[PDB]
Amino acid sequence: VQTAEEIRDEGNAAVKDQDYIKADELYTEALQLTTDEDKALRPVLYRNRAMARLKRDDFEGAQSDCTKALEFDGADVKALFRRSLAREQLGNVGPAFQDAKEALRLSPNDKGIVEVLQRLVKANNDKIKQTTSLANKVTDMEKLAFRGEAKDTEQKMTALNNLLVLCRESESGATGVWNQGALVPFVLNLINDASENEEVTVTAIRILDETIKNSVRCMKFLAMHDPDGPKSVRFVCRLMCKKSTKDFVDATGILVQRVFNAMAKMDRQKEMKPDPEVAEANKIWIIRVLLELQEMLQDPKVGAVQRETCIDLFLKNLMHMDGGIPRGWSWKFVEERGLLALLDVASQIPELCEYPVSAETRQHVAICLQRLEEDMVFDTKRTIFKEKVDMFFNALISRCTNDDEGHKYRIKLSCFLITMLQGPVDIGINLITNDQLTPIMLEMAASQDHLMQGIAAELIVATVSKHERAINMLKVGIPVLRALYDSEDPTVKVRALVGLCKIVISLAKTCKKFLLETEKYSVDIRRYACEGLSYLSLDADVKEWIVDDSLLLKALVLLAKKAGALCVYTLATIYANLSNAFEKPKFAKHHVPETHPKDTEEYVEKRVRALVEEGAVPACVAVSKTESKNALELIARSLLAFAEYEDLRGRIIAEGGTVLCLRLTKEASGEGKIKAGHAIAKLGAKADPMISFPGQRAYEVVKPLCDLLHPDVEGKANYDSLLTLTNLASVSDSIRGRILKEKAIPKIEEFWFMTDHEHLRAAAAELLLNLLFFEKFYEETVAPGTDRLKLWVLYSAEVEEERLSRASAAGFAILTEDENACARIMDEIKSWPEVFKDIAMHEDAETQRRGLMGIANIMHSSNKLCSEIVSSEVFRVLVAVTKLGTINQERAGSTEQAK
Amino acid sequence: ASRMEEVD
Repeated sequence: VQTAEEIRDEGNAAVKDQDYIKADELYTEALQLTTDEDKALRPVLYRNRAMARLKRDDFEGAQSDCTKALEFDGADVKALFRRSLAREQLGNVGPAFQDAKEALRLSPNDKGIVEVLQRLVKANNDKIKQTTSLANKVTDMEKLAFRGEAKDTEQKMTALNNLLVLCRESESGATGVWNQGALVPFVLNLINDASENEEVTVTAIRILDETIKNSVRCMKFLAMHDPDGPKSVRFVCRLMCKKSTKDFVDATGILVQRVFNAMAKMDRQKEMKPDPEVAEANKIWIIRVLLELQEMLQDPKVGAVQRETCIDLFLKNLMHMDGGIPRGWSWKFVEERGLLALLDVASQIPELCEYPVSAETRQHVAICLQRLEEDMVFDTKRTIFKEKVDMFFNALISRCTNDDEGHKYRIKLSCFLITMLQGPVDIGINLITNDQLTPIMLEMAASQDHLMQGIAAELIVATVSKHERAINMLKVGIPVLRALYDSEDPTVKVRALVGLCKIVISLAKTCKKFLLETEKYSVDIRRYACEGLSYLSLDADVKEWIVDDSLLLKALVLLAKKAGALCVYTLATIYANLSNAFEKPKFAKHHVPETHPKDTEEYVEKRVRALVEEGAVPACVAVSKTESKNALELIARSLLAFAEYEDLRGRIIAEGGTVLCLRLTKEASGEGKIKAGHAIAKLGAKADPMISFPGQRAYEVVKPLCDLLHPDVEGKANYDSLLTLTNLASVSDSIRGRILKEKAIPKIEEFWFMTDHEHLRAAAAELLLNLLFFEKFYEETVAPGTDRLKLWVLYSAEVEEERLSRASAAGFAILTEDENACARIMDEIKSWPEVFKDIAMHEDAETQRRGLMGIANIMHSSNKLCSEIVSSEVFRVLVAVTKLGTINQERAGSTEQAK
Repeated sequence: ASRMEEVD
């Protein structure tokens, strides 16, 4: 077992290790174990968890825990302190102060409480006179946005936009725009108007959006649409139906996302697992949302988009082992009607469906079903899960008669399998190794029902698998394909080419004739045209062949620029393979297979260069909208390996590179995130930070290439991450601001304490110059007492190379502008004269100019230093004759400091 | 005497 006690310390240590994420979890986990028989052991936990939360900016959480602590002992000074600091952040300075106050008189002396009250004072002081100022900024915009007191589109759009801007701007900016819930109606009014533009509604929605990240605001939003709770939940979930446009549905699904988040204290985009305590509490609401969202899984009135969204909704919030709801939910989902209904959607294609579905609707059911099974974990459960799918596989099969009516039940039982095979494949496989499915297979394969014919090839093609055990229904199946191929119905030839493709160049000759025939053949046809071509690209010869023909790339682009997520796993794999983006664990021979000059040396560039000249990227963006995993991982490797040719990044940057990889980081899975970053770090460096990371784009572009240095034990693109991070911290302070807070420098510093890495140090150099190029970290490298200064002076000197000078030297002058500075040097820098002399007339131009200007202002402020003319005075003179150089300025500068 | 920002 794991005692309630010890688990707690395990957390307090987590705090001390500075990984507050674990602490939070550990403390809640700790809390779990104890209940209302350990009384006291709880309050202490809440009082603790709150520090953690407080550190991961979970103010609403911090607050909850504190008051949760005081519930026990109103004196808990640690509670009252943090609860104030929480409220303080929540823009709720009011009772914020009266908490940081009453806190003080419980521990009169505490540099801490004090530093807060001082702040909370200039707070209540500017309080009122400051709120009413926003109240007017609000109203004036509210006036032009919703209350139609505006003329012309644009004008109304910017009001809404500013409203959105001010909305996220701060914690108050939100509360302000929320305007006590007066924002909701105004937004519902736009949703409800048939004639208002999508961009308007979308925006208006995103405003209402942010305002409900607040657990309390959100929960009041969910229950405020009807006096009857259940009905009120319906309304919200159903909003996504009001309109059919893509962006609208999406922007609305998030509102439902928020509801989940708020319902169980969780946010997947923050690695905030749910807090069981909250979730348990307001379960009555979880239930209803689940139920309402479940019911519309099959509601025929509920469209296709909403349909797919409602699926992703479960794939992000039900799967307790994937940042979703807490454990116990997904089980009650399968143990009732959740899985069955989710299953009924599996066996549903456009052509034959009982409720609107689209080509894409499949993926959304696959992954979700995959992960649903993954979220089963126990044994007793993996049982009730397969045990249910089984029951469903029977009921279905045992109704596959041989009549126009019963044919349908074979199309069902069929797709129910293609699906279950791209998803929880294992449960799928174990379903077809029941040769009671091979007859039906054959039957339809042979029928004259063009549909049944095609979706049979697709059923074995989707069985190609890898190993054996099921090579049974392939024994006969594969040949079946060979026949079905001859067919004159495109839809049956193409669907057949695959599989017979995923198992020589004649296949490749065909997949081309489909794809190039852009106008003629259709979309869903060329989808498989791609899928086939996909598997072929793994061979070198094919790799070089493809990139050789323009049209095929020109059309393979038009295919994504129209199909999207339908051609991802596939289109990625074509570009992934075509650019060699996968990896390998790096008598005798085999230095020959490594050949295929088209998979080796400079051939990669012949392809990469070519792919890029034909969209390539715009395509990646087009099909990158998938709650996939590996699919992203491919666009990642594909974009990483795209930007590594210089004059190339100068375009991919303009084709939405940055924006995408950025997404890839948050979104992509595992090594995917990693690859994304490197790609960015490598995209930016020998390129202007302005013409790449504009409009606050630059902020998010940090957490990544700061988490990638951590693994600094050697390797990676640390050098690429630096040349950008440097070129990044150059312009703007908000930049350097984040770079710092990131707890990043305690690491970047180590790219300074190195020997033979002449390059990985010239980086940290040019970086740390622009990193202290303004406060916060300027006074942090001068007073404290960290040997820092030593090198900034030692480096302008230790010149045998270069850059490490000009850098740590340009940072010698601009740094000397401080007096307290010359104080830590001249008295701790034993042997400074030699060093000074070195840099004195050092032969590295700019270094004897930045070096001298650095020393020329050390004696220009503080006489006890100017008096130190030991050999120094020499240079100053010498440098004043014919050197032609300008080092005479920083030289004749050391002069004036003698009067 | 334990300045804040340290848990017990």
